[PDB]
Amino acid sequence: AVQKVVVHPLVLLSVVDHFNRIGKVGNQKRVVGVLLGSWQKKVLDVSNSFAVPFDEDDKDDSVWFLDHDYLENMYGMFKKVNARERIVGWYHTGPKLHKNDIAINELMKRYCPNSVLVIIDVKPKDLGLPTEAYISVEEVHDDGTPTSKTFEHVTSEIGAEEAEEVGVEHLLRDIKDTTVGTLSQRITNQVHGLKGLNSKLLDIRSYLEKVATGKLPINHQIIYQLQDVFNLLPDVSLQEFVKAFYLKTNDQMVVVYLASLIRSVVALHNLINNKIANRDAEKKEG
Amino acid sequence: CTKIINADSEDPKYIINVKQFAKFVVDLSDQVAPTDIEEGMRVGVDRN
Amino acid sequence: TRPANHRQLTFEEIAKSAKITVNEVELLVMKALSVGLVKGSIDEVDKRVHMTWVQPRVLDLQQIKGMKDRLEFWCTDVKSMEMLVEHQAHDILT
Amino acid sequence: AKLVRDAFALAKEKAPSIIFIDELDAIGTKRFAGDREVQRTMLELLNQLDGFQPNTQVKVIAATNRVDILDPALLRSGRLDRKI
Amino acid sequence: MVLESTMVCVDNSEYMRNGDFLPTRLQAQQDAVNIVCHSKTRSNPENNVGLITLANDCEVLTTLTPDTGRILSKLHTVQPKGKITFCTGIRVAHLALKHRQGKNHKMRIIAFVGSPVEDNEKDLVKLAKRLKKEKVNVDIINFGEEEVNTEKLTAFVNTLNGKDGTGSHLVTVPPGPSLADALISSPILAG
Amino acid sequence: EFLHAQEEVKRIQSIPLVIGQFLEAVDQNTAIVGSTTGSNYYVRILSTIDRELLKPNASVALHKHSNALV
Amino acid sequence: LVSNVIELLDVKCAVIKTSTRQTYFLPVIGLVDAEKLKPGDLVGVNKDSYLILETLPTEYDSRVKAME
Amino acid sequence: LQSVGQIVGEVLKQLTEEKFIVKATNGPRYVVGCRRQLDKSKLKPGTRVALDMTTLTIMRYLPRPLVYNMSHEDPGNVSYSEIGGLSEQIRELREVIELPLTNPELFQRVGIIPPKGCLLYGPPGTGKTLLARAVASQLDCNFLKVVSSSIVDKYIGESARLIREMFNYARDHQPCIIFMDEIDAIGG
Amino acid sequence: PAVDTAEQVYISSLALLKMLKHGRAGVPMEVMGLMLGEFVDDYTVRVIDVFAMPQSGTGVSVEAVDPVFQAKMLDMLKQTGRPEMVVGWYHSHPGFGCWLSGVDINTQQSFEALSERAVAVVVDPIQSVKGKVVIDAFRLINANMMVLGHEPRQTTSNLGHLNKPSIQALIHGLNRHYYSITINYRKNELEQKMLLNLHKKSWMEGLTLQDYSEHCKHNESVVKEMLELAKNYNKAVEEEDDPKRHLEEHVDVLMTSNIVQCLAAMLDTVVFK
Ligand SMILES: Nc1ncnc2c1ncn2[C@@H]1O[C@H](COP(=O)(O)OP(=O)(O)O)[C@@H](O)[C@H]1O
Ligand SMILES: [Zn+2]
Repeated sequence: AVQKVVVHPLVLLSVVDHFNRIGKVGNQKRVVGVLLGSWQKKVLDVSNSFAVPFDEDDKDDSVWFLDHDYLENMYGMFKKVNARERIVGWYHTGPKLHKNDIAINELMKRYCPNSVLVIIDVKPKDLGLPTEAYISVEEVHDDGTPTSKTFEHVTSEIGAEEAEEVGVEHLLRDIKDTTVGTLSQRITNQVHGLKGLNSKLLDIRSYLEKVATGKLPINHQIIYQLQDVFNLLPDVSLQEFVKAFYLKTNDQMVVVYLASLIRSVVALHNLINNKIANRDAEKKEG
Repeated sequence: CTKIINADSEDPKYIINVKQFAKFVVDLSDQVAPTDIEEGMRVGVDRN
Repeated sequence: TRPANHRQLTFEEIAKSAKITVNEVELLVMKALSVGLVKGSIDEVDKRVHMTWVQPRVLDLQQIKGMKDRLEFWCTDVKSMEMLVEHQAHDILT
Repeated sequence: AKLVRDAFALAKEKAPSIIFIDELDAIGTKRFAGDREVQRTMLELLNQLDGFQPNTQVKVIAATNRVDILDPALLRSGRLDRKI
Repeated sequence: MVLESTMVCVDNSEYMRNGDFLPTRLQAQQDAVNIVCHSKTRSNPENNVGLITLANDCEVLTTLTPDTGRILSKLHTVQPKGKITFCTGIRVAHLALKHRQGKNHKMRIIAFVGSPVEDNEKDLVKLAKRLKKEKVNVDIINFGEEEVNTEKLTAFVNTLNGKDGTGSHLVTVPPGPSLADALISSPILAG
Repeated sequence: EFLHAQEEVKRIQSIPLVIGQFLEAVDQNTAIVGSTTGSNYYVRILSTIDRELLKPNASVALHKHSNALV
Repeated sequence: LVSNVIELLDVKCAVIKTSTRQTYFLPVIGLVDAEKLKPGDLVGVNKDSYLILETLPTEYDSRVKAME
Repeated sequence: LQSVGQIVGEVLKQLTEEKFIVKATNGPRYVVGCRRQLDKSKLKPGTRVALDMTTLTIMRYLPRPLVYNMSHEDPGNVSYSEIGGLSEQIRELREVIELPLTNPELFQRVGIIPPKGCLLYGPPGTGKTLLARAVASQLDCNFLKVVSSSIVDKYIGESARLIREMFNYARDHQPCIIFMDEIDAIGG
Repeated sequence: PAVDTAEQVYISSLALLKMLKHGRAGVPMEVMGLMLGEFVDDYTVRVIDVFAMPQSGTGVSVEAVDPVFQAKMLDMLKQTGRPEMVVGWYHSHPGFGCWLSGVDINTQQSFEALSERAVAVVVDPIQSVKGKVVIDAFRLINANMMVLGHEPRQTTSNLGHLNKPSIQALIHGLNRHYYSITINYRKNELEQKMLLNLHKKSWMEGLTLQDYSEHCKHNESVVKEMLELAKNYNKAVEEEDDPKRHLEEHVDVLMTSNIVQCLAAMLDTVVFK
């Protein structure tokens, strides 16, 4: 297993360019490329990637072609340029994985036993996390269920290398928000958090509706981890919690009041100084 | 020229000592002949 | 079966349900907590066992329907507060 | 120190080598910023003396007009010991 | 001398695990691909050949490369423990052929049918009609245990090219001790 | 833009930095500092550093590229 | 750039003292064999990457050679 | 080939949880930061580290002539059998030294600081250091006989740096068991 | 005719990131690579993509432009669907500044031999410090035109807004041999947002609460500083007939911290019940 997959900005920019390059003329679904990177104790660092010519057929969901020799000699070239980059997975721009992806993941496993495929939804721009890292697992499913391939999910995040960091910061240079935050951006962060929580709850509710209506089978497991979500509610309005909450709210409110008083006194002093200055100028004019 | 390496008398290599800068393993330019550059004498080297 | 707000359990209900003496419920909940299926606490002056859960279970169609209704209520509350926050903080938002 | 090490290495390369160190008062002066470099040279020489031990064919003779100036660490036991 | 791309389709199903031909069908088919690719490439050194397997999968172990050595390389250690899926084999063969590097090479498909084909008649006839509409030539040759002179296969090759076409052959092999000499007399010399 | 400029000002005094010896103040936002490289440089001073901490002997940290006291 | 290997540590890695009187570390030793190396060896390394390119035979200074 | 060497540096002082002061072996000192996956506990004032040559970040730490080139004078394998005709002297050395080595707790039992100055005065060349090496090998304790350098204290050339070398080089780094050279110089 | 000062190079975001990453990776050694794209017109140089090439011992020079690697990568990228033509070459000058040396001059005329409008791009990786990308584009002017009373490039417009160049280029003879080309990075809206995804905080960060035991200590500290500042402000105002700015900054910090923490607390209390 893999604890994490940190994706550099270079690979997402490269997959964006690859999808734009292919779909500009070849209107097609997911475009497949290979993701290189460096390992760690357990966390993968995806650093560079390339595109492999791939074709697919919507019929039989198995008529596809991802080149073998192309992958091999792109890696030859990349290793010659930089030998630290190892094949660590592959990517496709399709928002959803296809029935076909199992074969491509096995083909990648032939090049890397712990191969992890990263879905990068280039077309949509949304709440966040445009990368989803998935790993193939194989087990008897413990609790006596028929076995299948399945793609276990591994968490992903977007990190950056110093050169990539300065590159991207200079690349934006027009919408980058202040890192200090300030009240407006903290409030917008809070609103964004509320929106994200609402979206996640809506997705979970849709999944639960699908399960209840029978359109999806009851997982019988992990669903009770969602039940664990339901149990973890803090249960506010408890007397001790209410008293502590009021105590800390007043502790913050007194500091807010002191700062507001400080600011008001400073503003009054500034206004007195300005009135004195303008009267001094008016009387000195004569 | 501190020493003549003489790997195979075809790619001989030459260890030189740049006063106090460093010491290096270089080859002669095509202008001069290997027999004209004996061990121990002082020679001019390009800066690159 | 507790309504998740009054999670505290009285002694008499345990004694009458498991048909065991009121001096054995204490040791029974102790054993359950020790095994790793309960993460609550035990009181004695009121003898109300505080309850918290880390041991989930299997669901059912009716239970799933009810709990997704609860989740719908939760998401409706979240949406209502988000709407209130964006409406009140429109100018500061930027 | 590099000169001392290279001279001792050249003595090693030839099997029957005799090193002759004349005027040991120069580098064998007792320690007390050229003193630092002189100490480096003398300690490299001392290490070279401490190097060979299996009655190797390399043997060293030191000549000096002054013994008071000479560092007593040079005499020692595993170093120049035959005070002729 | 004709520019063409050869997209061979070999078999490694379990039905190749009985000594009907030679020591076993594996080496028979290996030498068969050897000689057919030899004929194609000494006929024209500017051509290129590749191989797809068909046992329960369809791998592209060798793409369309002029150097026959890679095809000979991946023809080895084929480990015949699979099942033939002819419906997707020819489809993936054409889908790899459309990746042709040269735009002047002509179509040519060779598939190694050693196992009976479990395909709908309508499916194979529509595959042949699609090949007609895409102008792809396919030659099917049969080995081992097989319903001799398959009606489905003969209809497939008949409607592969009708009304005085080039005549993509449906070649059958005589059971027992027999090499591809019959497979090179008629099919290899003229397609 | 002012917040961005302050962020850049903070980014100026970022790792790595070169230790030197503050030789002598010359005027406001200007001084002479003896770097550990072995050379003395006439450099500028960021307004952020208080002018009272610059003792004629206290060590200072300078920008690697421009050698300016940061 | 000729240098003297001060020591070789495991983690297959070597510490290099260049003739420019500069001491660097090398996680990998380069194009020579670590087994065929020992402290005090003279090795020609790259001038920029400071990676050992070749091993060099023992060299004697001109004064040392004239010392004989 | 793609690898690039790293400068060797010494950590003078720990500035913050992420800032260090490191001086190159033959270069200036820079304020740098640790790479990431390193133990800041290992990065103490006095440790040898490997700065990256471009960002100067501490990539890794390294284990650490000099004046101590004449300090050591290890006892060797000299044992009791080599020394002859010092039975009473050997017993005196045991009764004086073995208790501080073997049983330091008896001094706490009685409640007194261990005896430090034991003078084995006598003609040189009679086996004084031989006796010391013999008892050292009996307890297998590292006998660090003083060879002045890195242990000179009274030598009036330097006052406190020599004190620092005396203390730190022995006892702290090397466990115990000391001696002194110029055996009659400072005693007189 | 003569080129125009209005000519500019359009570097895609991916191309710029690739060049900066390669320059940092090859440090301290100098790297080089081709610059795929299309000239499109006279006044534009669209650098769609750049791919690195293996490093050779000769450094950035013509012998390090191995045609086997270049040709294979070009035809095979065009096989993937990237049929661009070489428009120039990028190379790294760590700690040197954006300028062309003599060897770069030889490489640039070798590049102009097959493509007249080739561009030599210089990047300083170490100097490309956070918030500052030191990148420049050059094209050689032969001595024949500029000696013969001819301006190296006509300024048909006001696009010569390019500020006074770094004096390092002046010492290294910028205008004597290679006219610099003004730069203009081309950024799409998709790549802009999906580069924004780098530092974007997660939704759980907005609703999270700072450590309450830490918030109290921060409040104590800043309020005590405000007390010292109030003493200084009283002394300054009384002795009048910079405590004010420091006091205002401390007030801003305190108010934003406490207000944000309180509002997060209320949102969490309502949302999770
Ligand atoms: N009891 C003994 N048995 C064997 N050899 C001895 C004995 N005493 C002295 N020696 C010899 O005499 C020398 C003693 O020198 P030592 O007393 O250590 O001088 P110093 O104490 O001034 O260093 C040694 O070389 C040793 O071989
Ligand atoms: Zn250059």
